[PDB]
Amino acid sequence: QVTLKESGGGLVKPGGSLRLSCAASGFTFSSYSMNWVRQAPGKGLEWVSSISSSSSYIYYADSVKGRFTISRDNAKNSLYLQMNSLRAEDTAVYYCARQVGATWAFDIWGQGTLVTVSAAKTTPPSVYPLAPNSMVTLGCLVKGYFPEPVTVTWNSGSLSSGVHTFPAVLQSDLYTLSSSVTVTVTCNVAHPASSTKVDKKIVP
Amino acid sequence: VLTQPPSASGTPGQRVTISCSGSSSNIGSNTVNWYQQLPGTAPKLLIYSNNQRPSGVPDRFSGSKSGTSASLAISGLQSEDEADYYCAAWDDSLNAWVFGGGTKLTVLGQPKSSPSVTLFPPSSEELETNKATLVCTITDFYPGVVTVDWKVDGTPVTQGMETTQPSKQSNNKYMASSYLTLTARAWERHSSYSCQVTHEGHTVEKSLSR
Repeated sequence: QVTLKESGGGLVKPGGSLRLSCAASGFTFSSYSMNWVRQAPGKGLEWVSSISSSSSYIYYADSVKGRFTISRDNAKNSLYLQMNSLRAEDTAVYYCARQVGATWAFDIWGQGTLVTVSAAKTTPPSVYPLAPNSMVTLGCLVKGYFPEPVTVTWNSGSLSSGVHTFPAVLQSDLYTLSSSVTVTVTCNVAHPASSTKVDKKIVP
Repeated sequence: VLTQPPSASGTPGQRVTISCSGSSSNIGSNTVNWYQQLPGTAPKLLIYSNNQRPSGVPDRFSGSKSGTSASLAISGLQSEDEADYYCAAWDDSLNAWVFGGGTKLTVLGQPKSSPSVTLFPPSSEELETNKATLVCTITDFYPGVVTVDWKVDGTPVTQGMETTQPSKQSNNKYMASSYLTLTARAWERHSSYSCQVTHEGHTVEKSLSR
């Protein structure tokens, strides 16, 4: 029954602030150093901050120095992370982790809480052609929309063989996706959130 | 960060190693810990103090450390070992933990397949907006891990790049795309553009001229 549970995640605008909490159960919380570690979507783990048993020793990653504050309430079995001047690059799942005294290993981790830093508002996509000889590959670049998703087809779903519709990337604060067809060729893009549909004829 | 290979792979029952290369201030001065992260789940402790296993970790996982490098070996590869593995060490210079970039371990369930790469130039329509996006599409690769590098007039690009996480294709191989964003003036200032995709021990480079 040794568990950690983070809470307080959600959507916040750039420049804004958020306070995360981690509740400890089934162990003497005051006997352990505690850490925050984060992971941006599809990226690696990035250590954020750590606090000693009695808050005497506090460390921060250079990436968060002067913006984040770690604290703890030993009576309330709770760890906190106060995040100020939030930037798009702070978007991540934040985990709290317990550190073993003898070994410094993070032996127990919470489930994580997602923090999304974005001022993006509903935006329709701009659609541009992708064009360059054994086989011709044409495509459509569906640029700068929000939120997900967009649906992409070719020739109103009649052209399905040789098509690759790729996952989206966050490029600034907006999404960008591409679709290609290896073959009079039309890409059909639908973005329901902005009530927009685009049909674009692609020529080499 | 600590340097790890993006991908490691083997067939079930095989022995696979994952390297972790650091510097004197971290691995050179402190113990290395390893974390296993199954897709969409929180990391868990795999190895601590270089070579110790917590309860629940099977003996097929072992760790070692020498100089400024550490290594994780997985013997008798099992399908459930498919995950991302990260090494970590305290850095005495930064007074901070440093993690490796992670290695995805694939347990081969089909033969390897090299990526098919296509490079597209920006459209005149986009250029009218004073922006230029080059698109590097990547399909039909297995294991599902690629590293993308871009060059402009032979010089490596350090900014304005985004690469998707790889996703499964209709045929069960993987696909991904990479983007290079420039201003229209920057596009007009240069001539040669290339997208380089590294997959296992295979690198493919596609180029174009403005």
